[PDB]
Amino acid sequence: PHMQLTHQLDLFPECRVTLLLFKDVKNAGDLRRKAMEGTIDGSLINPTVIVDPFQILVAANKAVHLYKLGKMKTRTLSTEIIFNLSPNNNISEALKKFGISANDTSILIVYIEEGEKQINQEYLISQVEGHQVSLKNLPEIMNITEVKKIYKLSSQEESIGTLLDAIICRMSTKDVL
Amino acid sequence: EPAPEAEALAAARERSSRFLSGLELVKQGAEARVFRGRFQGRAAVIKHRFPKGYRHPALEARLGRRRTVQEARALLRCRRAGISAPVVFFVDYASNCLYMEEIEGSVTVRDYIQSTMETEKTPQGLSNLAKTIGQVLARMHDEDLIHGDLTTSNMLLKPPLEQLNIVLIDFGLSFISALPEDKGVDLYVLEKAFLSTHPNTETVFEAFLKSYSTSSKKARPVLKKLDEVRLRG
Ligand SMILES: Nc1cccc2c1C(=O)N([C@@H]1CCC(=O)NC1=O)C2=O
Repeated sequence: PHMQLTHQLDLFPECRVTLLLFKDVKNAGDLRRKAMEGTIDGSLINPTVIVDPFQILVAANKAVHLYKLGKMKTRTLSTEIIFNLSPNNNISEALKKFGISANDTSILIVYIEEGEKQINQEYLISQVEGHQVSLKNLPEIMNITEVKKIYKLSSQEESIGTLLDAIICRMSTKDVL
Repeated sequence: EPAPEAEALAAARERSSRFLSGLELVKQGAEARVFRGRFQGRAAVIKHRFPKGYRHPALEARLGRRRTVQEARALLRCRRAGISAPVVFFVDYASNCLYMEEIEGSVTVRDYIQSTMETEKTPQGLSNLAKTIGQVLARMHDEDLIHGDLTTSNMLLKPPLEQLNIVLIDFGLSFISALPEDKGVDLYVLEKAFLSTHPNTETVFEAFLKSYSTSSKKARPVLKKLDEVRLRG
């Protein structure tokens, strides 16, 4: 009975994506190190540049697709989700701008469960020195100026649709440039 | 023993065929089928080319890949240029399936023109539609994007219908070219679609050409090529 947001993947119905959002985080540096050591589950994502959960679900769908084909661009599923958010194919740049660093105070954790792979959510939440919030609070954490900066969203793109739609178009087609 | 990579690819193609199996068909082209479904909470269409039965499997895969890649590239070019066209959600190159936004409740320009002609018996009321199409295709060609299949069936009107919200679709035969001849052939396919599908709408096409010429600074050599390709049939 909780603040998590979960969705099944339509194309992979045995996979469920979970989103957890946190504010006032005080141990982001420890969290980043634990992710690199593999002692925290999920992708740690910078919510300041996340406009909508659909953006995450598109990135997650693609990551699972290439995971099962064995054709990921990055090393792990958790890095692949983060990489897929970026508008371009520079892996190091993507993981640094859409991942978390020690001077972040808001974190979005995204993980995927399927089959025997189960996440201990209570333990995960206990690792974050911060306050979990409902994803309803994402619009006050996302920074529209930073989003347009990272994505080079343009005036002609905004004239015909949402920022989200232009972002999704960039994400979904960057693998054929 | 089978290769794990090949086994994984077969499982992905099975997933795709299974997902498409229970969906409603919204469009049937020569090669392509378009189904409507849901993608992560959004109304979506999914476009795929099924093997026709008389061709080599490798040739079918090459064809599906080529047109899927071209369409994904064109739709990105459209969005970044402010040309209205469906958002791409996901492109599955294992199965050559394109998942994109459904333009919900829309009607084709073809159907809209035919309904107008059967209610009003006059094409006089289609002048605004023609001017809008002229502006839209001028912008597309000024981005050097050749649609490749420009008929009144590949333009949608997004509701509310009388706002004339044109949305371009079906870029599987598109390519990039600055050559006036390629742009001229593009317009020629559209002219033939007006002439054979919408008889007695020459004023409509005339107003289209007028608006296209106004809207694109590069229209003059394109319209000269349109004259030439018509002759060299
Ligand atoms: N071939 C494409 C390609 C992209 C998008 C669409 C199509 C397409 O046929 N439609 C119809 C239009 C009429 C409608 O209400 N719903 C649809 O599914 C599309 O939205």
